[PDB]
Parts: sequence; structure tokens; C-alpha cells
Amino acid sequence: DLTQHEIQALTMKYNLADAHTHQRQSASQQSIVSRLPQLWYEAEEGLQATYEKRFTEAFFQLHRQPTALVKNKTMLSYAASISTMVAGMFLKKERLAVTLIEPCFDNLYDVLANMDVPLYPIDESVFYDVDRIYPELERRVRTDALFLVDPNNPTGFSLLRHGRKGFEEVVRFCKDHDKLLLIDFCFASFTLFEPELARFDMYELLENSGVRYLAIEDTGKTWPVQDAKCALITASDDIWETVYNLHTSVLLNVSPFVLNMLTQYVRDSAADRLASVREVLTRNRECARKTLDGSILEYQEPVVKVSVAWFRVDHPELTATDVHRLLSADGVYVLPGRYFYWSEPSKGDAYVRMALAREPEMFADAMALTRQVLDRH
Amino acid sequence: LDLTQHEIQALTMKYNLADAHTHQRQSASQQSIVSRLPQLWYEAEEGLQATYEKRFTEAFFQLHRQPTALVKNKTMLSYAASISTMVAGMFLKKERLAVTLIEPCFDNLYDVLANMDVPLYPIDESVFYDVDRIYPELERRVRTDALFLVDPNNPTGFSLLRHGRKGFEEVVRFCKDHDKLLLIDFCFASFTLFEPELARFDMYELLENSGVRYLAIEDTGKTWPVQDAKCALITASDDIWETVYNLHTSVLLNVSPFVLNMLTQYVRDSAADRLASVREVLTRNRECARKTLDGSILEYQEPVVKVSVAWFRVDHPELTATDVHRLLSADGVYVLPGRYFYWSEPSKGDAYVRMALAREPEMFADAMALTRQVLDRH
Ligand SMILES: N=C(N)NC[C@@H](O)CC(=O)C(=O)O
Ligand SMILES: N=C(N)NC[C@@H](O)CC(=O)C(=O)O
Repeated sequence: DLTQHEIQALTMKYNLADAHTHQRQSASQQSIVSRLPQLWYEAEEGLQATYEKRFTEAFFQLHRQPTALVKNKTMLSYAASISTMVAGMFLKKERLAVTLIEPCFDNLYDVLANMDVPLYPIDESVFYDVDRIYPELERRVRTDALFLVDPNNPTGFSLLRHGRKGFEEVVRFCKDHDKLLLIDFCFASFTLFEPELARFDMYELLENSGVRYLAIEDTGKTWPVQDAKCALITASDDIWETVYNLHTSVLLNVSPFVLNMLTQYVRDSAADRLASVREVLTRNRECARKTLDGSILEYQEPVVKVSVAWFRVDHPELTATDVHRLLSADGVYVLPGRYFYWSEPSKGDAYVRMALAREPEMFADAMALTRQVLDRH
Repeated sequence: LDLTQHEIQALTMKYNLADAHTHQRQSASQQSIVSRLPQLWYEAEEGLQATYEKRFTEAFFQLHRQPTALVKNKTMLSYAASISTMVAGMFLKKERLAVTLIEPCFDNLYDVLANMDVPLYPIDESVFYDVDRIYPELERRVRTDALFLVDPNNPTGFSLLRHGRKGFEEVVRFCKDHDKLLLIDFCFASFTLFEPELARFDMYELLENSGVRYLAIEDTGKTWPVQDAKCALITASDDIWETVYNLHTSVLLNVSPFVLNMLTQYVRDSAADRLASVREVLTRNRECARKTLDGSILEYQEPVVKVSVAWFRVDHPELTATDVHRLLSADGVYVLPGRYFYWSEPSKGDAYVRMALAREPEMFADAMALTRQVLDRH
């Protein structure tokens, strides 16, 4: 019940629970907000397909996925969880069991379980050594589908630490062994413009390999758009028609006004190479790291500079549940890790997640209070 | 293929009379809301999410005159009525419930539940025409443990409100007596508001008092010209509320507080003008369609409720709705053939055509003139 813990924090003093964006608008993003009336009238007079096309083009240009634009088969929905429910309907129709990454944000588990998809965990550590990925998958993936989250939420882990080879090994395994490969790329924006970690064209690999796949992309966790957002799903050619028919039963269209607005955010971030996103996260990440260094919350350095920070509880008795209780009694709301080890929540009582997509002044105040609370125990 | 895919193609066309989504422009007071979008954005950044949920829900159920829903204060918000329907689908599957679903109805209601592997069986709308036959007809025909109605119905505009309170009271009596889950899609209910005889009564008072197990879905997207930046509402009976709450929270944490803030302005604006700016556009186009097609091969089917779609019967010896759709689209006018509204037996829909009325009157009048010109050739 992550969302329910995030519902409570949304009312609270220092909400560091949900990863939704709550930083304010940059100077140039304020120029988008100021033009919302113009963007409204544009969408009212133009064609729906125009705003879909321009959003999809801007998005995959920023993310440097040109193969996705050549194939031109991506479908848009209100949110990544909606795209996930479309994938869930496909998994249920094919009666497939899923091997799902663990840890991962629990709402992925919850939505798939709620559509009665069988779920079996595979630990993130199977991906740490590039030359062991394939034999580890051969041992441990004993279902017809494999569902990854890359970069991962909450750890920031990514196969991109291995260049192309990590993903190539996963795709090799799934092709060789007739596995459907599902990948949630919602955190992939945080790799962009990184000298070593910037995502390559994933769709070139997925298409060239001929693997059966479903790939989900997102805007909501990248930009401060107050959850007025859009997610994207792309399927391999062999299942595209089935998935298309499932998708059209859910919605006809995303708001062309929202799409028009989102396109401006994407273009704005192309212009500043995502600086207004990255700099806010870096300031809060550094503040958390320096504030909590040496405390019972042991910072877990992520592969990718994602919008959440992950900590191990380094104490002989206290759990993450204890830590969450103590911090919330003083008005600071974090998430216990239980909410991420969906197959075995007690494993998550060793970890805590904090959201970084926050105004830095509020975040710094929350960090000062957090260390003061922790220092009493 | 489904009606939504027909609507994707029509959305690329000038005379799109297919999707029921709102495509009329803004009223003068609605252009004021548009001018405040920057302030509505910054307000939602500074305020609490729960504040915008509460203010929206209050405005919505004040306009719809559903005070019981505000007392219970257990309604959950989602991106769209189909998303609320998928939450209902998750509950139906968890409880092994099959659904007796109204026919005709817009096909994605059938399709999305079928795509969730919910077993579905039709019940014809005519079961509800005679108030004193509703209960015995349901006893003889409903052989599932859930019953899913759409009221007012899409595409016919039919409503149990023709019977005052008694039609809904008989449906609820049946479902309570026989331990059935009652699901009701109220997305068209705004079109009853301020009607002297048809204005919806407080449905949640009846649902709560009866003790019936229920899921009730409400919508904004079909009412206001908000370019599908919208919100739907679902309310569950107390005995299933906790299960449904947990299902709902797996789908989304929150609707955009910016969108909620904006929608609240539209709801308040329509309270101030008694939905005049919505009703007048539909009236202008409904009357244009009726006058243009009177005596034509498209026979207007008068609805109980003045909903945002018009329903026509094909009155011709040989031509079907499929033929009419092809003939009109060949000349640039896109309507929906009735086939898919009869989701259990599409051949029954080959005698019907649906036209969307939530359109700019000038475009709609030009579409009607072109439609008449095509039909005048057969
Ligand atoms: N699959 C979906 N949700 N299609 C859009 C739906 O709004 C169309 C509709 O219901 C109508 O045109 O009356
Ligand atoms: N069931 C859903 N969709 N909850 C909201 C989700 O955005 C929260 C989340 O995934 C995170 O905070 O990382």
C-alpha cells in the first residue's frame, strides 16, 4: 500500500514519500504555464493526431529512440499504470506468469496482482555482473514473461552500467527462450545526457532481435506537470494488433491540451539538456547524502541519478517501520522499504526511500529535522 | 475493430459526428476560465491535493444534487470513466461475478470488461420501459450476480427517470432482494439536470438506504468542453468500500490537482447558468438534425433524456447502417454504425446510426446539409 502511505504524506508537513514531482517551475517552464490559454486554443482547433504526433516525436527525439519513431506504433495513455493495465490484460489473455524484478515500487506488483497475473520475484543482483546475467536468468526465469524496471525504482540501478551489453544479454535470453520481455522505462529520462549512462536506442535492439516485448515510457516522474501527464506503450510487431485492440477499449485519446502542454516541457528540456530537472535532484541528493552520512540511514549510491534516494537501516534493532514511525511523529514522511520487496515485505524493513523531486528549501529543512530525529535514537 | 477505432479515424476529419466527446468551443464565461489557467496551475502547486479533491467533489455533487454522496464522503477520483470501470472489473473478477449488461450500449463498456475476462450477458433496454414489469422481468432474465446499467443510456438517451423514482426503486429492490451487485454508469446524468420532470433525484440516498451492494460511476468529460482533461468518480457501498479502495489505489495515487481545480471552475460556471451553455449547443444541433432529416431514410428516435448523441433508425428496404455509414463517409461525414452498440449480436445494430451532438453548431449545420444531400440520392 505505497499509494496509501503517499496519500497520508500529501497532507503532511514534509512529504518525502511519493516520487511525484513537487518542485516549482523553472524560469522557462513559467513561460509555458503563462501560455496555457494559447495551448488550450491550439488543441481545440487542431487535429488530435497532430498533438499525438508532435508529442511522440518530441519525446523520442529527447530520449534518442529514433527506431520508435520509424515504427510509429506507440500508443498514449493517461499514466504509466494505465499502460501497465493494458500489459496486464495481455498477460491475462495469454495466461502467462511473470517473473518481476525485486525490489520495485509495489504498485507494479499490486496492479498486476489485481488483474490476477501470477508473479514471481527475481532479485536485482542477478543483473550486477554482466557475464552472469544469462546463466542467472536461465536458472531463475521459469515463467513465460520477464518484467524489468530500468532504471529501477527505488534503487536507481540500471543495466546501462554495462553499456549495451546488459540489455543485450537480457534480450538474448528472452529471444532464445521464447520469453515475453516487459520493461518499464519511466526513470530513463534520468540517464539522458550522461556521458557513460545515456540510454542507447532500445527499440533498435528490441526490433532487431525479434523478441516479443512491451515497453512502457513516462513523463510524469520527469517534469513538474502536476500529474497532468502521458505514458507511452510500444509492442513487438507480432502482438501489436492484439495490444492495440486492448488499448482502444481503455481510451480513445489523451487530452490534446495536455499533450500540447507536455510537448512544450519536452522541448524546453531538450533546450537546456534537462538541467532544470537534474539540478534540483542533485541539490536534494547531495543534501540528503551529506546530512545523513554516518547516521543509521546508510545511503545506497545509485547507478543512475534518479528522483528517489534509497537507504539501508544500519542498526542492530530498529527497522524501517520504526524509522518511519519516528520521523512521521515529527512531521517527516518517508517510505519504509517493505513497499518495495513485494514478494517478502519483511526484506524491506531494512530500507527506506525518500523522494527528491521537491523544492530544495523545503527538502533541506526536512533533512535537518530528519537527522535531529535520528540522533535521538 | 470497435467504435473507438471508428472514432480515431473520424477525429482526422472535418465533419466528425462520431465520438461523443465534447468538441464545441468555449462559452464566453468558459473563455474566462481558460484565461485563468496559469493561476489555476499555480494555485494547485501551493495548495493541498486533498483540498482540490474535496472542492471538486463538493461542486460536482452540489450541481448534481446528490447530498448523500457528500455526507458519506467515500468517492474516489480517476482519470476517466473507463478507468473507474476497470476498477469495477477488478472487483468483479476477484469475486467471480458475471455481469448482465444493458444492450444496446457503447461498446467499449462491453469490450473493456470482456478484455478483463468478465463473463457478460445482455439484457435489452426494453426491460425497463414499463415500470410495473421491471421487477418480474429482472427475476426472469438476470441470471448473473451483477447487473450493469447505463442511465441515461448511450446511445438511446433512455432513462429510468421517465418513471420518477419508481424505476430505479424497482431495480434496486430486485438487486437487494436477490443479493445482486448493482453497477450504474451515470456519465450522461448531467443531461437530466434542471429538467422539470426528469431531474435526477438523490441516487445515493436510495442506494445507501436500500443496503444494496453497488458501484456508481460519474463523469465530467462528456458534459463540459474540457478537451478530455477530465475526472471520473466511483462510489461503492460500505460493505465493499475497503476492497474497492485498495483496488483503486493500485491504479493511481491522485488526479492532477490542476485538472481538478480547472474542472471545479467549469462545474461552478454551470451551476451559475443552470447548464445553459451545455444544453443550448446540444439543442441547436439536435433540432438541426431533426429538421434536416425529417422524412429521410434516417428516422430520429426521440430520447427520454436530451443527451449529447442522436440515435436514428434506418428506414429503407435494402440499405443497412453499414451502407449509410459508407455512403456518408465517402462524402466526408462520419457517423457511427449501430452494429457495435448491440455488442452481443451486432447484426441487430445494422438498423441504427448514432450522431454526436457536442459540436460547433456551424460545423454541425454544414454536416447536416451534406448528409441530406447524400441521402437525397437514395
Ligand atoms: N474506449 C473508450 N473509452 N473510447 C472513448 C469513449 O469515450 C467513446 C464513447 O463512449 C462515446 O463516443 O460515446
Ligand atoms: N498506484 C499508483 N499509481 N501510485 C502512484 C505512483 O505514481 C506512486 C509511485 O509509483 C512512486 O511514488 O514511486
